[PDB]
Amino acid sequence: TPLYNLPTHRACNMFLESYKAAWILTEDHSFEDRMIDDLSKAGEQEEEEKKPDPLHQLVLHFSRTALTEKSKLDEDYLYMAYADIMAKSCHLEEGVEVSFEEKEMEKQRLLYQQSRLHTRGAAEMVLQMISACKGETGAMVSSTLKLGISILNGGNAEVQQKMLDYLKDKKEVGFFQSIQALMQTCSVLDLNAFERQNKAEGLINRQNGEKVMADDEFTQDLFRFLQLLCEGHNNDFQNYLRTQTGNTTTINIIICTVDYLLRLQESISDFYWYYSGKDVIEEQGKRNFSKAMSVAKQVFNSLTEYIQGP
Amino acid sequence: MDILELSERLDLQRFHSHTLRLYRAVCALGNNRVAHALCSHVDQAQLLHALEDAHLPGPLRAGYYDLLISIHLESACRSRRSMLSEYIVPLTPETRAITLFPPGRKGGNARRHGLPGVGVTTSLRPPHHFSPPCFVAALPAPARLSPAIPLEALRDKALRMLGEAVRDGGQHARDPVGGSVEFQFVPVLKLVSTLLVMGIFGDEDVKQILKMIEPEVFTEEDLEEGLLQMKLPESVKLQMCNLLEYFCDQELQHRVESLAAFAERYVDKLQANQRSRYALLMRAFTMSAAETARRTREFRSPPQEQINMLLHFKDEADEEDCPLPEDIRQDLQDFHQDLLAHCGIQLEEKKPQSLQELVSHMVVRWAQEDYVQSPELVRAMFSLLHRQYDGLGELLRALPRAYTISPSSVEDTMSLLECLGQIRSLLIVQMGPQEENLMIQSIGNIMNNKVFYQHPNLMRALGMHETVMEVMVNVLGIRFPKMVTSCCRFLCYFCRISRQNQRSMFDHLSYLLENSQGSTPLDVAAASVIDNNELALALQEQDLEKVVSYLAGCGLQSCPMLLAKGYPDIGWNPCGGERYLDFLRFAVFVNGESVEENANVVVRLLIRKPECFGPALRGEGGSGLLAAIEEAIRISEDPAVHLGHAIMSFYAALIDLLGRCAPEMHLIQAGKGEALRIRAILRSLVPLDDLVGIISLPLQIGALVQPKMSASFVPDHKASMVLFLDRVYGIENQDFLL
Amino acid sequence: LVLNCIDRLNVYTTAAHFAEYAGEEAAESWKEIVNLLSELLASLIRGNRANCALFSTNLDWVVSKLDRLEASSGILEVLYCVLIESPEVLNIIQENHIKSIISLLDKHGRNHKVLDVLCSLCVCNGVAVRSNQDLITENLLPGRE
Amino acid sequence: GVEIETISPGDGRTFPKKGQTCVVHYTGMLQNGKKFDSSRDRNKPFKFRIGKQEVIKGFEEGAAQMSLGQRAKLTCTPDVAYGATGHPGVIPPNATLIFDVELLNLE
Repeated sequence: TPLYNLPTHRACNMFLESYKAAWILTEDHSFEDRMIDDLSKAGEQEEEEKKPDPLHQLVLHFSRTALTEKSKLDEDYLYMAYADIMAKSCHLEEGVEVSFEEKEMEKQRLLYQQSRLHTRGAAEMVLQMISACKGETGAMVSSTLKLGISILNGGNAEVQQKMLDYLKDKKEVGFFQSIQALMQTCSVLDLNAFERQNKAEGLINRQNGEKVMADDEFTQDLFRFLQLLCEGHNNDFQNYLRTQTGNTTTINIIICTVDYLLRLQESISDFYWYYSGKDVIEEQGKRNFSKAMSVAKQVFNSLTEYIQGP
Repeated sequence: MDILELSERLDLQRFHSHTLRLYRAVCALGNNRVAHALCSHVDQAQLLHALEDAHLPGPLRAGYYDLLISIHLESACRSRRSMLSEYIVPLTPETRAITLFPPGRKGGNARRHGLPGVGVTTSLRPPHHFSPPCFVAALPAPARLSPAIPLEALRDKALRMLGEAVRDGGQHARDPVGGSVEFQFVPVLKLVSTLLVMGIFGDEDVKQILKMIEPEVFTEEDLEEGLLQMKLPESVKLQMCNLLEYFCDQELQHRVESLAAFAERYVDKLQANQRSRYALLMRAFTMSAAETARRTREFRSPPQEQINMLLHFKDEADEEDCPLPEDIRQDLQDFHQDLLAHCGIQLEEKKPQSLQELVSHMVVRWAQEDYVQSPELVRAMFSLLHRQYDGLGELLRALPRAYTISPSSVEDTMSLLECLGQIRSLLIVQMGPQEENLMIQSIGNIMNNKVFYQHPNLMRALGMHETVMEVMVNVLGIRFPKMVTSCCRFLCYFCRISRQNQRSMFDHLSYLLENSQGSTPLDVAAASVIDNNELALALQEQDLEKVVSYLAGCGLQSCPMLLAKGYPDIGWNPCGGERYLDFLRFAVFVNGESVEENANVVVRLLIRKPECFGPALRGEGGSGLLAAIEEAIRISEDPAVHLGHAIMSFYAALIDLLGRCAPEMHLIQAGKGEALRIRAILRSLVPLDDLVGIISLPLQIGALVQPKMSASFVPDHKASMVLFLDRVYGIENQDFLL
Repeated sequence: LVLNCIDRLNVYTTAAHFAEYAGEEAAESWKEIVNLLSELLASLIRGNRANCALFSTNLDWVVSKLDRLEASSGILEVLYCVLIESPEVLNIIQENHIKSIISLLDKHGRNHKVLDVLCSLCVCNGVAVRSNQDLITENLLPGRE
Repeated sequence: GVEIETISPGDGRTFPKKGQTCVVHYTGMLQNGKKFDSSRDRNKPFKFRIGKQEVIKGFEEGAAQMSLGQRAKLTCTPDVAYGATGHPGVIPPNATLIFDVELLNLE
């Protein structure tokens, strides 16, 4: 009887941990859209030249924080939470019924939701944060790539135009340098860690499948952002990703994408070679194969978007 | 002259303001000795008079208020602010009597949350320990305390002045105190907030402050308008934001304490119910097939696994799978609904009636009215708004720092908390001898506490190891050698308390190995991986490569530290080699077995750098194992630490490591060509004749003259030889005779 | 180069005592050139952390050149900029520097920038330097003059 | 040494004895006219014991020869008080002290 006959404080602590893990974690919280709706109302019970609604002030504050020159980007929890709120105000609400009316109404609703905050400088904010990250992975850029994806979801022409105009006006190299560094830090299918994980699982590791790739979500987000940068056959932005006339140096993100694709292909071939001898692939091998094939599909889609719209 | 004459004399006013600034800066950051000394210059009476002086210039008024704060309350308020981030609620009877204070409180109708910051709290916070100032006492520093001022009179005075300022600000007087609204409100609001964080204000005083801030909402059920309804500048709005942040923190702490109080009762009820269920299972239930499914699936799992599934009653309404009676589930669901109502997520032109609504409306109104320019006010306003909108996430983030203890350990945990606060206070002081001694004594007192080894989870929640590691980073990045030894001893003892502590400390292995007699960071790194199969398997290749490179560097070049003392000069240092080889013995040999990957990689790195094997086993011109051992023996009996013993110790450690990296027997007998490749490499590295000769060395044994163990041959060296022989060579029939 | 020019110009103590070696026409411009050199020295490192860190090696020279009665107005600004931008030279400051600063305050009158310099001396970029604090307390407070 | 004088007469027959708590109200000043410490501004009396000095020697010797309210002006010279080590931010090293003390002890 290990449950009772124990000190009450130890049981209380265990119950607190289990209760926090099982009950308090509610899903909705019904606050992401309401905050953005409330912050978008200006001149309530009062009143152009004056700075509009608090949302634009918050975006300007974060843009100022990103614009300050420094050698490293500090981890700002407030920026993380607010960027997640803005991202979920559009993506979480608008990520059989194939009627023209319903589909077009959904498109207009998504367009309005994205225009609620991309007219307040969020497109500049995302670019500034990505450039200030200096090509260092972490939770600072994970919440920025997701926000940029949410704003650019569906291939917004206005957002793409604003981002390209900002990039061509600043003419500051370092955004594409950070993008290239982040792409170079992306992981692939590792066979050396697979055997270690298999041994560890056969008796904790504090997780499951956290050593093979562990960042496939980040890789998918980065490549989805790169693809959405030129989703609507944006010829100008497709040309910018290859050669930057205004900048003093060119990075050619397309070649970086193909290099990462070649690396992933080599990793997949090595995995197949390792699994050739066995007749039936076990569950853990299939999970890694699927999680690598998803990233391969994302890279292939990003490569297609560089060509379509000839 | 009169100090009020400085209103028209602007040349002396600047000098006096900067003199007060110098007074504050000299005694800043917990310099209680200078704080005591400054009481002879700026006495208590002068500060009290300047507090109530309505004709003082604004800069002088602000300077005097800040001087009083920085002299009498700064260090204690800093300590209390540091302690406020962690909740340690004991299971005292008043904690049991503590309720949620929900909308449905004692007197209420499920609508009123009460007033924040007023009530009963039980989280443990150490006292302030002030000391009276006196300049006539005899001269004797054991942590001089801050000068003492009457806190009750100061609190009453501050409340009276804040009320008077609030009343006078509604009349729109053309001569505000200090010459401006900011110079009238900010200096007193800072003092009020500081005393609020200090926990000096009582329940009635808290109610008075709440009424003064907003009487429409904070009252008990064109007429004395509150602070939030006036037109204030940004400097006053920042202080208002701090004041409201204090109340929000108080509400969160109350929520955590109430959750723990409910947890106590629920744990008691669940224990009683499970005891009754087991009694029924034992006495009754003798007619079924032993009920193995209803017994081994519930009463055989660990208590952590016995409580997670027991909480699957609701949230699905179709998957109970637990022996929980319906009434208990209803009670827990009622508490959950009450908690959700408290967090402002209730309900599945009116004036606000709760703190969250008032703060959100005020922040939105402030941002809508004017374009705020100061970044600090913008950040504070938006952080407060985010906290108010999302309270469940705030509770989720604050929960991991919450701990529950029995009332029988309060006295010991108070001393532990005081020592930790002393460490934190010392963390912001330039490194010095007195500071080093104080911090070492506090670390030792933390060590000797019985709480330290009884609640490792509480120690990890407080981040004690992180604080001690920050101290080591500060001292290392030599000076103060004793401090790093004390720090490494503390970390080594902390690692062995529990597996979770070792896992947490393993995350800093790269830093520990990079910065590599008493304890060493290398000792901490070794203790963070010792006897941990999962941690050993997770060890990175670069971590071993760094140690291999350090071993090669130490073997190739001798350390001049030993050359400084009386010792012969040689081109190879054995002590560093032995110390570096000690760590590698724990990353390849765990629980008597051997990890294949780590052993293979360390063997590869060792063979790719032959210099790590010493001057004997390197290559051409090498003397050999027997010759090296005999040369060390010959050195042992002539002047030429005591050199000569370390010469054999290094080789013994290297051979022990090489033997421990040998593949397992069943690996060899079941194919695994890489195992035989590694075995062949080890075979060709050193011959059998060398081992047989090494075991054959003779030993040396008025009274009998026994040679010193630290300056002569020791059979512990032969132990490595025997282990190596067993683990690669073995004996079947040939060597079994000689 | 600016340091060498200041050293050569400041060899002579006054504008008339062995300062007419170039002639009576250059006597009146010596003070102007010294002040301009001090201002340029202040401007070259004002706000630049790397320049202040590299210039911190001349702390003793800066402190010694604080009692010239014509170069103080610029040397004080140089010292303040060095202390503010690079808060690592604080640890290498002995008691003689603080005594010289207090002597400058006593001899040049009640200036409100000497107090700012002392405040910069007292506290580093987030760590309290108790040595400077105690030295200033012992050398300034007890004598109420 | 001690050069105790008289400001207001007391009783003359209730001198403090060994092992007693002496309660005094004192105002200290240097030999310059500059006051450095006082007890009346703190609105509390000062209590100290004989044989458990915890005070400068001159103050104890001056308070020894008092009688229930005899205001006195004690002159504590160097090598009788804080002395050459002085006090940081407080009396300089070589300076004598003048105390305006009043023994209002109520036993």
